[PDB]
Amino acid sequence: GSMSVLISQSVINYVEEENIPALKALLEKCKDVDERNECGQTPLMLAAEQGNVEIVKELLKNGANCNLEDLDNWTALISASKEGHIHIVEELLKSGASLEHRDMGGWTALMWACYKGRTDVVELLLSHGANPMKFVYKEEHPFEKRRSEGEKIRKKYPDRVPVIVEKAPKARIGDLDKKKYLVPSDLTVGQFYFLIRKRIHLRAEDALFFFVNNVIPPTSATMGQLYQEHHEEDFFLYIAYSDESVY
Repeated sequence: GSMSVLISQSVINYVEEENIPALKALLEKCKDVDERNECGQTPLMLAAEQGNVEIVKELLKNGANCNLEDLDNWTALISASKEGHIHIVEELLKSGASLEHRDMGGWTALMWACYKGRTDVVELLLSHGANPMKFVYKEEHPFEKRRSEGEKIRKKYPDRVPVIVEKAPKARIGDLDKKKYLVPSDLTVGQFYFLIRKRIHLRAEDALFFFVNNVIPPTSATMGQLYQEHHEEDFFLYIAYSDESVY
């Protein structure tokens, strides 16, 4: 690692200088194109803000993982979307960049594009399906690891849907011993409320709220319907639970 930051920086220098031949020559000698600078940023993330699509294409061609995040949970897609680099955004989406990843502030790439008035980027992101608290499971496992697990679960147990359930930040309620659930698609949201309440060992007077994508799901919906509406791109459905203290 004594050299890792230096090699990362030399890559970033050729990105910033937009020196494609020197960049390609160095990348043919790097054992990891995603080696991070001293702030945990990958060359792809810096190229995404720079705005040269050919640099981005070369990095992706050499194996750059567009779903990596820095210490602010920022991604290449959020950088390109904030700066309005429409062709970079398109290349990242083609490589499988997650649309709904949020930065440390809770903002997605679409929210950044709207904030900055990036008209074409907004249309592109919506065209690819962008939807118009941080889960420990999401924060502590890289996106593509989670996506492989979710795809495995969808293949092996097609009658059921995978759900991650976690307690909302600083809620006056007991904790769950297990966070991973696999439930029949025709189980209703109400039945799932009851299952989670039983696992937390609550009294009938103790309130329990569910939140998915910051909204309360109707109890008459099935978990399969909720999943089809709300599942993330790692193929997990994420539900936060709390008592009234979160209000």
